[PDB]
Amino acid sequence: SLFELGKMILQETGKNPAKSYGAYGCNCGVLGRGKPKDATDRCCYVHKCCYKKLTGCDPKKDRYSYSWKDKTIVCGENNPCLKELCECDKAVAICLRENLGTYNKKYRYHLKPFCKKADPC
Amino acid sequence: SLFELGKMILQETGKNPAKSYGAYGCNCGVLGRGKPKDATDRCCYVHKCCYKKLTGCDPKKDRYSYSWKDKTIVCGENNPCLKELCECDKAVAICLRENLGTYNKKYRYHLKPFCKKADPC
Ligand SMILES: [Li+]
Repeated sequence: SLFELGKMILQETGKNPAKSYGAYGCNCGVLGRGKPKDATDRCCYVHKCCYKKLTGCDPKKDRYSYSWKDKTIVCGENNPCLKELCECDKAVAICLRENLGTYNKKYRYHLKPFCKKADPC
Repeated sequence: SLFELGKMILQETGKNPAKSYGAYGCNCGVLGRGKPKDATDRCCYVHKCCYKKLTGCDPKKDRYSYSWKDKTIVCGENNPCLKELCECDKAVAICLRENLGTYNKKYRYHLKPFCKKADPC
């Protein structure tokens, strides 16, 4: 769910997930996908595609378990859809952290700017 | 769309929407709902619950017409969804203005992963 996602983002990146990734480039946020603007944006693209692959479980609503043991995210067994959901979110948290070096606040928006069409997932 | 909403917030509250409310508390902005921190946040909770009742239009993307007449938001859509959407937005802008008295600037970029579970709408 958004809950786990937001938390994982904060645990990995150390950044306020809404503030840093709630409206960033073409893919981080709640405005679907678009041609990634940079590596961080690109994490969000893969994440949104990760979500498309899920079957049945609700990526926004459905809670799942993960542990943060040794400051690494391990997705709990869950059921397959929830485990995969979790893996999607873990992936994007990790990728965002990984790409903090090129994170660029100029891609943050209030209203979403220009985004060419993303490739189909 | 976020454009009309933000315009309304500005008109009602006289504050930059993105800054003041774009990430406020547990409900204003991107992390879905959490338990409202305060009255401002609870406006945003109600707003999100309002958006849930909308059939067949998109709050994030869909433009709609409204007028600001004698400093009053007046929704002007023929389209039943866009009219209802407009009303959700008007309602939050008015609410935000109404609770400017308790606006807690420390919630402005509240860390949403701290939020407790929201009650259902
Ligand atoms: Li009114």
